This record gives sequence, structure tokens and C-alpha cells, in this order.
Amino acid sequence: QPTDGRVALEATSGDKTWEAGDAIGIYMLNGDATDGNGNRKYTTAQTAENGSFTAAEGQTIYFPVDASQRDFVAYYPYRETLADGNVYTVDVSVQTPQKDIDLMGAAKVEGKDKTDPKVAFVFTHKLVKLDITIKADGTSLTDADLAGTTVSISNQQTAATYNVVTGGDATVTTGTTKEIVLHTDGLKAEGIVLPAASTAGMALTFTVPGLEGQAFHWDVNSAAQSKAFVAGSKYLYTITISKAGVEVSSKVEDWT
Ligand SMILES: [Cl-]
Repeated sequence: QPTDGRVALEATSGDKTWEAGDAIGIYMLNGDATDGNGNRKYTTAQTAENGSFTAAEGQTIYFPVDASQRDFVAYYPYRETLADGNVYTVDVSVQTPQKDIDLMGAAKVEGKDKTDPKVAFVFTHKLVKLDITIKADGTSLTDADLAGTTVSISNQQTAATYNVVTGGDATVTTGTTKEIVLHTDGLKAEGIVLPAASTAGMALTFTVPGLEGQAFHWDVNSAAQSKAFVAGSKYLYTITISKAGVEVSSKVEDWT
């Protein structure tokens, strides 16, 4: 904090939630108008859920000296240049690293002034997380037989937009449907995909090298918990693979 009376924003996200260097863009608003430069770069060095953010040099947001109130919004991951009108363009074609496509928005924090400059940003994911666990039936196949299994999801939209000042939901901008290869780490696969009103036509493909590269297909819409992909949710699938085919158990959770 300065020693010549100016009151800087004290930003927090209030064990392994963030990673050192993670950056957010903050806006201080007077109604709909951006007060000063928007998209101010703030970073964290803390990993904890209650981690504090620090302004990049020359990016510090100061409260109005007249003690009038302002509102605050933020988004992750920070982009130096947004599309015209404070718009974040989503592209989920490239899955790795997951953190670089994990778009999050902080709920608007209203009516703050220099007498209480602490703003606790609560971020929510704007996209959808897929968390897949693969296991063998233990009869026709063993977990060892599934070593190297790859996972992909079909007929995906890959482009969306999000206004970082407006908040609310991301909007899918329809284009040509694509197969998205999910990131695998042993018998675990993960992905970040766009929200979808219907999962019809979407299938998970499991290519098992052990079974001479044989591919198993499973319809996402056949699961009880995923007739749609809801923004800010995590879909957990447990895939049991047998020579006769695959079986899946599903769970949906708020993504946290
Ligand atoms: Cl990753």
C-alpha cells in the first residue's frame, strides 16, 4: 500500500488451487463503464484457495479518492489483448496444458470503496471438465492389457466467446464439429470441453494397443448424468473395458 494516501485494491481469491505465476485480469467498474484501463494484470505466488493477488508493475488499481463506490469483475487466464469490447475467445482444440484453456469468471463484487478495499473474487469455471478413469474387467482383460489406451470425444464444437465484463455464460460460436483427443496419464484421461444443450451424437473412443489397436465406442448421451454438458460442471466417468465391450458409470459434480 502507498504512503502518500492512495488506496490500492487488496485482491484475494477467497491447498493446491492456484500455481505460482497464475494471472487474472481485473476491471474496476463505475456502472458499465471501465474506470481507467481495464483488464489490469494481477498475479499470485500462493497456491492456497485464499491466495492473494498482486498487481503487475504499473497495473495497480486505486480506489476513487472521493470514497465513492465501484464494482469489480475478473477472469482467468489473463490475456494481454482481448477481442474488441472485452471479449475472451475460447478454443478447446488444443487440450494440453488444461490450465491454459480453463476459462473462469469471478462473480461481480459490488459497492466497494477506499474505506474497505478488500475484494474476495470467487471464480467459477465457464466450460466443462471430463474426468475419465479406465479399468479392466479383471477377467477377459487386466489393467496391464490397457496400457497405452488413448481416449477421444467426437463431434465437438471447439470455439466460444465470453464477455469478461458482462460475465454470465460463454456462448458457443458454431463451426465444423471436431474430434478432441483427451490428455491421458496412465489409466486416467481428462479434457475441457464446451457446454452443450445435448450430448447426442457424441461418443468416447477408446483405442487399446494391447488388443491390436482395437477401438471401442461409447455414446455419451447413454449415461444418466450426461444428457447435456452443463457449464461449470465436472463429469466423472468410470470405464470398465472387456473383450465384449465397454461399460460406464457416470457422476456429475460442481467443478471445484
Ligand atoms: Cl495439463
